[PDB]
Amino acid sequence: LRRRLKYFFMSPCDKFRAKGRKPCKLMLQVVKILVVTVQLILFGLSNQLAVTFREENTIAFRHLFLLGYSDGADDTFAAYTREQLYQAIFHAVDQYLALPDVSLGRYAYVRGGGDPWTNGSGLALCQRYYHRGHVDPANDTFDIDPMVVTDCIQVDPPERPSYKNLTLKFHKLVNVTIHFRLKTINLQSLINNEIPDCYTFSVLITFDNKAHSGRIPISLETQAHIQECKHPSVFQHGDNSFRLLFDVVVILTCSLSFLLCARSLLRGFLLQNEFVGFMWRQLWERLEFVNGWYILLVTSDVLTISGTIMKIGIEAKNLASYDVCSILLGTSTLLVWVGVIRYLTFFHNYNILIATLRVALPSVMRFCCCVAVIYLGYCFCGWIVLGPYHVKFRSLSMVSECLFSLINGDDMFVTFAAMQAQQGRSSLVWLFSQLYLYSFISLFIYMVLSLFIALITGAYDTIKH
Amino acid sequence: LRRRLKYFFMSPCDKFRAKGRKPCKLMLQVVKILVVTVQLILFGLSNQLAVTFREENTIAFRHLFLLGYSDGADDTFAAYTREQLYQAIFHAVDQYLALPDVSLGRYAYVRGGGDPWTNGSGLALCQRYYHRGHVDPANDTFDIDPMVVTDCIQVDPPERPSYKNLTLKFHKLVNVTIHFRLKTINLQSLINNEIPDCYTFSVLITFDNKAHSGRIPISLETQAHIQECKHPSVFQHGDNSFRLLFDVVVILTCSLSFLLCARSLLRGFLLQNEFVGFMWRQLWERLEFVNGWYILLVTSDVLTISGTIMKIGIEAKNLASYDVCSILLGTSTLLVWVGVIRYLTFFHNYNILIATLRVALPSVMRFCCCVAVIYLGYCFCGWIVLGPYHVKFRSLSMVSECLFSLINGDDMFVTFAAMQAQQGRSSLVWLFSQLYLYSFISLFIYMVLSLFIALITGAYDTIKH
Amino acid sequence: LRRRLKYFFMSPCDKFRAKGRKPCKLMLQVVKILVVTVQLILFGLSNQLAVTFREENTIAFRHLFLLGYSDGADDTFAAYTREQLYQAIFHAVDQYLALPDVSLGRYAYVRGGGDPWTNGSGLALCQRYYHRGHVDPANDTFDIDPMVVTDCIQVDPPERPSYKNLTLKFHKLVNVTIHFRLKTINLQSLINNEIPDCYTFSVLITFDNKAHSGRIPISLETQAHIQECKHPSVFQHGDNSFRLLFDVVVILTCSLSFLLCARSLLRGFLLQNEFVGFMWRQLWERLEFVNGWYILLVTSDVLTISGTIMKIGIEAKNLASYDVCSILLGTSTLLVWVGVIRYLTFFHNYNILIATLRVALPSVMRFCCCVAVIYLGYCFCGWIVLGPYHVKFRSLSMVSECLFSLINGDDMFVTFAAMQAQQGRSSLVWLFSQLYLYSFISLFIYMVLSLFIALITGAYDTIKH
Amino acid sequence: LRRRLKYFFMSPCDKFRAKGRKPCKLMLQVVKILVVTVQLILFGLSNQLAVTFREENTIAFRHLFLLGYSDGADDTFAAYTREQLYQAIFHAVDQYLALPDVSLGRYAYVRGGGDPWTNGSGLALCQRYYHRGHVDPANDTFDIDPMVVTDCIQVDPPERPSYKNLTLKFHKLVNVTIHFRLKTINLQSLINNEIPDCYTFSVLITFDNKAHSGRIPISLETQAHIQECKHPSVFQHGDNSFRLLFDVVVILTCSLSFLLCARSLLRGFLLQNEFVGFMWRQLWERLEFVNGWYILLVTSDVLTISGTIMKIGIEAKNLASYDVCSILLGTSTLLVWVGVIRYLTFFHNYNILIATLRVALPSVMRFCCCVAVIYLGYCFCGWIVLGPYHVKFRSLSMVSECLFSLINGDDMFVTFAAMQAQQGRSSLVWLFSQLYLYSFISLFIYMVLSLFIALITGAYDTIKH
Ligand SMILES: CN(C)S(=O)(=O)c1ccc(S(=O)(=O)Nc2cccc(Cl)c2N2CCCCC2)cc1
Ligand SMILES: CN(C)S(=O)(=O)c1ccc(S(=O)(=O)Nc2cccc(Cl)c2N2CCCCC2)cc1
Ligand SMILES: CN(C)S(=O)(=O)c1ccc(S(=O)(=O)Nc2cccc(Cl)c2N2CCCCC2)cc1
Ligand SMILES: CN(C)S(=O)(=O)c1ccc(S(=O)(=O)Nc2cccc(Cl)c2N2CCCCC2)cc1
Repeated sequence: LRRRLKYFFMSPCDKFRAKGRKPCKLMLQVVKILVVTVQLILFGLSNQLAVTFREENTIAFRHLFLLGYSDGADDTFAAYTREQLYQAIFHAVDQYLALPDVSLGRYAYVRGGGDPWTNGSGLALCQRYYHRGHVDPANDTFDIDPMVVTDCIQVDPPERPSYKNLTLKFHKLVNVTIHFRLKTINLQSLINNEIPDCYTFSVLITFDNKAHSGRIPISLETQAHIQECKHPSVFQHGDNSFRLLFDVVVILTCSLSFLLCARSLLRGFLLQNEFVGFMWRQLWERLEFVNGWYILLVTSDVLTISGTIMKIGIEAKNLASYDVCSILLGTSTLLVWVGVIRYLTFFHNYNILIATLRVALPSVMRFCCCVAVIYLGYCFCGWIVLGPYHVKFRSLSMVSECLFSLINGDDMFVTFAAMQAQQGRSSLVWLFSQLYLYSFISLFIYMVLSLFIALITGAYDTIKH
Repeated sequence: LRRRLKYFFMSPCDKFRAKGRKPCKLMLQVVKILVVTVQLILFGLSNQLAVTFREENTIAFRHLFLLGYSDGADDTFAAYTREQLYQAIFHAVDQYLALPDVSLGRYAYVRGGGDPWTNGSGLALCQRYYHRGHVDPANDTFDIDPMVVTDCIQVDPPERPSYKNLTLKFHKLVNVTIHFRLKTINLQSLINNEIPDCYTFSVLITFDNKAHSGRIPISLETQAHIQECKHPSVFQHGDNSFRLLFDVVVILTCSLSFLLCARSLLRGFLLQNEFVGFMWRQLWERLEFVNGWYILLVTSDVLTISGTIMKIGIEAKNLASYDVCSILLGTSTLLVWVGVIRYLTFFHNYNILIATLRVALPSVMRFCCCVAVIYLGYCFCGWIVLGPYHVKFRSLSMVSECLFSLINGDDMFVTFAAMQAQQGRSSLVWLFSQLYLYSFISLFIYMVLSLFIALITGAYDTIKH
Repeated sequence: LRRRLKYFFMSPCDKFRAKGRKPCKLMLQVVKILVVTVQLILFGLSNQLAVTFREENTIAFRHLFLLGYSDGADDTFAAYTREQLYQAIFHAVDQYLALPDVSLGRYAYVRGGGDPWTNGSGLALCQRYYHRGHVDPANDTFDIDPMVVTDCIQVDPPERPSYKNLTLKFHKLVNVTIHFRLKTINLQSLINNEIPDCYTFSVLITFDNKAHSGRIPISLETQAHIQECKHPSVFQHGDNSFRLLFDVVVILTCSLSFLLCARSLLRGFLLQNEFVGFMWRQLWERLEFVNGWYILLVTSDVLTISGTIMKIGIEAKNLASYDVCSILLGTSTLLVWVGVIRYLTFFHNYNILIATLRVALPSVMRFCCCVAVIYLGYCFCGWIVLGPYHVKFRSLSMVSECLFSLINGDDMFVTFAAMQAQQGRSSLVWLFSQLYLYSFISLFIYMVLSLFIALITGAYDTIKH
Repeated sequence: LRRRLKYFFMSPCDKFRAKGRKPCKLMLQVVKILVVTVQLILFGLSNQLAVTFREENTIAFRHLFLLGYSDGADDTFAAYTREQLYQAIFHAVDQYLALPDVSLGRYAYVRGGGDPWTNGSGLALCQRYYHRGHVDPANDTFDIDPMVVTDCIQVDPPERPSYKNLTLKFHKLVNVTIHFRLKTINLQSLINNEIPDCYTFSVLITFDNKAHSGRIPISLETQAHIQECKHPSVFQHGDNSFRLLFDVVVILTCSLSFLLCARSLLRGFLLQNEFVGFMWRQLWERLEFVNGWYILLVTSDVLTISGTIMKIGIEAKNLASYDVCSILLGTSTLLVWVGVIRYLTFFHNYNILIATLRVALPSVMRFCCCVAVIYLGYCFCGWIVLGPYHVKFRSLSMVSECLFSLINGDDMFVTFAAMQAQQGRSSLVWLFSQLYLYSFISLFIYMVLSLFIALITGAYDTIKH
């Protein structure tokens, strides 16, 4: 029983010395490191193809339909005169009508079946304005009914083998939007021997006048919908037997690993039950009886199996979720690579990181319990006060990123100098920004981070003795 | 009496064990954390609306009135020929006269009632020059009377249901300025259900020839003056009863918290007086009798109350001070979030930061007493010497920011390379910059910051034992 | 024998005290420091000339042959309409045909003798397309044979004392490439008194349609082939006797140093053999009998000799491998400068770095054995998942550089903000990027790097006592 | 005698306790801190005026005379066709001839009296080419005589109340340069009440064809020569009695401080002599008898006096050396501010920095003796090898700056990614750059800097006990 515990907690090498047992688990892990990473790279090929197709098509759409658009300046691209706005709208519609003989890609028109489009309509030109707006800055009066009324113009694609009478209602205009859909085939998914899928891009061009500030920003956004094409033909394409068989091999390897890990977990549970019965005959250690590396391994096994099933679906053309498949496979690869420290824990010369973390975690958790309220106060204050003026405080996640980078001494002078323009106008906000940044930087770089590192190194000093 | 001191210095949990007292103060603080942050976000909505309106209107004005202006290049935008200057001025005036049928926003003209404008004048075209200037570089002579004479041209807005004869006097010109005012309504303050305010933008276009260097920079600045509109009408607007009631709720919560904190402070003062009388019967500790977290809490309470009153005024349209209101509310939110460490001080496992700071503060103050004179010497020297040549040393605050960023290892190579242009011309200044930067960086990163962190970590080592 | 060991392990100064022996080895090293660095600089002159000629010629070719090309934007330079593509191609060919009377450099045409060019052809205009492509996005069908067929047009340079009928086959176009060669003489290799070499630039202009996304990027790449000119004449050029004699001097100095170092190594081997025989009469220390600074010195000697031979070949016009010669000479210079710490090892006040490294190396190796699997897991995951979306994760080496910079707190906010565009589209990938970056930064800056520095400083603390 | 030593080494406060002596030296230092800084700022005003005039005039000259010049792109501005070069040259000459009626500044022409200009010539148009050049890349031959022949065209300014026949000899052209001088008056030196000086700008426009690579960069450089104008007149200018009297006050304060410091030094020398005589009756401590703060104070006094004399000369219009005056005054201000630590040395609670440095200096010097050879090897290798390819390794000072910034973790990813272009072409150089950067960063950030900080903190630990 005590020798049973000895055997159960023995290292793999001394286990092999004891019973001449070849570490089948270790061999499975070693081959798992290679198979999971190879599968991740092979999937990454197709993921790159799909993302590249989407992004390059969006860039081509911007250059085709936005008048005067240049690379960069996706923001700071607006209309400032009525003639500029009219020219932008009419250029977008004209380029839509002239696509098939001016574009470098081959696109197909989608006749209306959806929300803005009527039957036969390919492009919907909608302007939205207040139901009743009497804006008169001269007499400081306005009688406004802020109910948005939508007025759409339907444009039919030319049939080859009205929209220019648009009055825009500038004083109460909310926004002008252009909706159309384009079908295209991802032919680049042919160097990878996968067959080309059929894509449908839903293009939305927005002329945003919600601020009513005399500046109307213009943006173009696309949504891509992948689906299989109808009875396609590729000359001597062949099969992807190798890809399918490798996916099956990865599935089987991860299944064997999962089964062995679950068997070891259940054996440890039975031994824990027997030992607690022994003690009763004669609750923070019975949990210590359990192996957390096996929890990590089973989590990684289920992640890899889910990712491989999703990838098989993607290659069989049913489920087009490249982001989900990539996230699953990448997380499983990371956990698989991390899980080899398990065989460095026994040596006591190689597990310095693991032992130091195990000792340092509670103190770090309490220190974080305090630093969290400090950090959240600073985040909320910075967000709300400096957000309208600072480009790095626009949203809460952006504020968190900026402050976390400042703690590590990144972009400090840029953060300071993004308010030199406000030094002259809103000098009070500029002075508040100075005090806020100086206080946060001093307190967190010099007082808090020092104590964090001190806790970690003190735990290391405890471990090494 | 000693048990009275025991009770007075007991933690909240042991206080509840002692007298079964529910920590009403703690409950008030907990709900205060939520109410103050929610109020800060709700105010931030309107603050964002106002700041966005101002900035976007200024950008639209720049693009409308500055000839050849593009986004970016707010600096490095100048005239270099007489024809360029004349075209810029005439384009600005022509765009002013053509606004109502070319701009995307709706603006109203303001007839003259102020400093540069006469009765009926909307735009004032003023050039300023020396009273008598005879500049003759050929004979190296000049008879100059440097009294600035102002010559203004008044332009009346077109009345719909002379300025081109401007001689500019280039050889003694000081500056040319264009003044006009525009009224507009912030209609975007309607998605927030607040009613639109009436704004008046005072636009100033400056053609600055003060350097007399053949380059005349052009800039546009605006001042926005918010006021309520006259008898406006919004169809089914409703009230902001919820906003007003939540402001009242925040006020009442902060008032209760302030009253409890002041009661505890006065009780502690009475106990201190009683104890000192006891000692006299039988001055750095009687102050220690006092709670600094209650000082922080009362400061936060008064800040929150002032901010809420100002916000109520803003929503009632009387006081338009968004920067002051935002600064008050953000500072109060930061202090409110910081004030929960007060309940982590008792545990002795969570107040590592507070104890380390309490021990480390005096040594840090003395070390700063020395490093302050070192830092100020470096700041003044850098400012005056490298200011004309370095873009990051233009002003004293900018020098302080640059040096503080250099201490944290930020923008080091950019700071070094901003003088590669001066390596060839003013090689002496380039060499001085090299020595200055190397010396400052070495001395402060390696000698001073190391001792600062050493003081803080030594105080931590004192605390943890 | 023991006094023999004393003499063999004595420092140079005490050796001179013992036998009055002038350290000829030390003198050779001292003069070697100067000769190797001077030779490296002298070679760097010619290396700079050659690299400058190549790069400036490539820039001139880009500006000459790429229509609408501006400095910068080597990427983000593409065609988006059929007319743009045709104009770019025809402009490239027209500039090729008009070079000799429009270019600022003097170039010669190379009639065809190679792969794309026929006899007499100077420029080859090749378009590549699928052998059979029936792309029809309207019916979601395609009958494709993905065998690339090449169609080349041959252009003959004008003879001074057809290509415009190009149909491009857009729907199945793979790429369009322009191949031509230009000969020129590097006249700038005359201020260095070396004679001008004759260069042949092979220019390749690519119009890449492999993505079939409606955007065709355009790039220009050149390959330079250096060779000696036929019977050139420079008036009173003179010889490079000084350069050749200095190369011979460097060779002789390094040869003497190599001979002395090998003699000392063989003497140490003989002494080790004698001592081990002594012990046998009476395996990790017999290797310690050996001097690793002499291994470093012989490696540096052979590197310097190889580099000098290659440099002599370069100046004698036979072997044009400037990159190989520069790498050899620079590595030898670095090792030569490093090799003077050998005379600081004896003092025990100056070899703190060497002793600390000697003590700290094994623990660092084991810690790296663990951190390597952690780092590789993170690298693979980041590469495959964030590569399509993040500009700093495009390739595996780029991922390694990005993560290594993040460990040192560089470009943190830029890395975080390169996904704000994906926050809206692919919010799942944006959230994964947030978690990935936060986890990696925390774990490696705060836990791993702290323990690395702790190991190094603990080894130092061991040494200093 | 021993009480004499007690008095001589007593602190100022205990000296005042001893003999009731008011610290006149301390009072002089305190007023010196203010007077020197005020003088530095007052001089910085005029220094800023002069530097601003020079730089803005150079910018105006660039925009006036360089065809197609835009802000930025001072580099990457070149000609690539013969027509571009001719148009640039002719535009420069035409703008020179049309200055007085197109420029915004008032300039005067300088008829020839110097090197390139003949009598009456204002502009010299010189082209330089090889004396005999027969460049023939077709036959791989050239008969060249590399003696530069200069051919200048003289242009006379128009007389108001030939250069277009320029043949450029492209195949053997070395460079084309345009020389002319312009006189102007710095009128901005009138808001400071200093009178305007007369400036003479020597403009040099270079068309550099030294590389013979088909790309000819174009640059403009100016040299400014300040001198007093002839009998100028400013209406009611007044005197600068205040400035002169304040300069005299600074001179007198620094003179009194210097006299007291030298008296104390000589008294200490006499006491040292007496003590050594005492010891002889009964050499590293007799130097310790001396005060280094008095050496620093006398250095600062002589620097301030020299700077004030130079500033008086500048304001009296004799010596125009603003860079020298600024460097002297700024260095003196820095030393003056540093010299107050002298009164914090006695307290033993405020001189932690000084004591730590005094203890740590020798070990730091030896560690630097080793790290210096390591750093120099890396600097030379990086310079010569990566210089032609990396933008941050172009010169030796730039290499030193880049490596020093890398040690502090600055611009790491930018330094890594400046070779992604060379990954494809010169992959060997790219791989060498990878190895070089990784090795340098690891060795210096993790091994060397750690031991440097360890030495400094160990000296602090010695001091604090
Ligand atoms: C950055 N330093 C180590 S710090 O200055 O000492 C510090 C700052 C902020 C907190 S936190 O409680 O607010 N949590 C938090 C918030 C944002 C980003 C992150 Cl990664 C964190 N983590 C810190 C590491 C453990 C996991 C949580 C704690 C310490
Ligand atoms: C940056 N390091 C910790 S440092 O190199 O050791 C150091 C530098 C400068 C001084 S200072 O006396 O001049 N004060 C000062 C000046 C500018 C910005 C700031 Cl935040 C400060 N504060 C330092 C932290 C406490 C509050 C004051 C002291 C230490
Ligand atoms: C950066 N820190 C010191 S670290 O966070 O503690 C750390 C990170 C990564 C590893 S590694 O095992 O993966 N090796 C590795 C991978 C990429 C670049 C480099 Cl230079 C290395 N070297 C680290 C220094 C010794 C030589 C190898 C180890 C420590
Ligand atoms: C940067 N760290 C502290 S370091 O990695 O430990 C280190 C790097 C380089 C040397 S050096 O001997 O080559 N001298 C040197 C060369 C360039 C710039 C500078 Cl500021 C220096 N100084 C270092 C501080 C004292 C004065 C000299 C020494 C230490």
